Amino acid sequence: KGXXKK
Amino acid sequence: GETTDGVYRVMTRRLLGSTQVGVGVMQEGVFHTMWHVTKGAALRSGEGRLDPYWGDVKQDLVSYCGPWKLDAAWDGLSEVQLLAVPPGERAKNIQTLPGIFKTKDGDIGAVALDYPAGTSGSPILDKCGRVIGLYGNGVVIKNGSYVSAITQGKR
Amino acid sequence: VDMYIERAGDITWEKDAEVTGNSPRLDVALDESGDFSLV
Repeated sequence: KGXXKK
Repeated sequence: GETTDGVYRVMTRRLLGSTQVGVGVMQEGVFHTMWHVTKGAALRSGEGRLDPYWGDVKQDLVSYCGPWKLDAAWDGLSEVQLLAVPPGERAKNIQTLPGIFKTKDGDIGAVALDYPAGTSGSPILDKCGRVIGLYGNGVVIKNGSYVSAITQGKR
Repeated sequence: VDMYIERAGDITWEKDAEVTGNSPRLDVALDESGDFSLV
């Protein structure tokens, strides 16, 4: 992922 | 004209260049993306403006210009394709057999494919090319690997 | 902020598609904020 789980 | 069927990048810019924050699907005059991509902000399409029409934070979905139109469902058995539109790269198809998210509200197909933040909203397809959901709301397992739900709305 | 859309492609299945990824069966919860987590 990578903006967290978004 | 400004709502022709297709897959689109969702971009932002101010007084400099542009950044890709997500992806979405134009179908039947309605633009479909994930809530976390736009937060319900209005979208420019050429010279026109698209305004949010429906959305839901819990589902992480939003539609513009009209109600959610995508209703195809993963059949639970067949391989699917992520039509990934990564920032800075051309659209590409990746075929996979989904796993599942087992939840108290039912089983949701889930694709173990890891693409950057701005790929959020890329469509996931069945073999007829129908959009069975959007990529980019997921989980991270113990080893850090990412799995996205196949997130579908209700028509 | 000018948030805008631009075409990226036609929506089609591609018979020449690379096949990849595993197929996990995960126990998952969804909260009211739209965040999934593992149970």
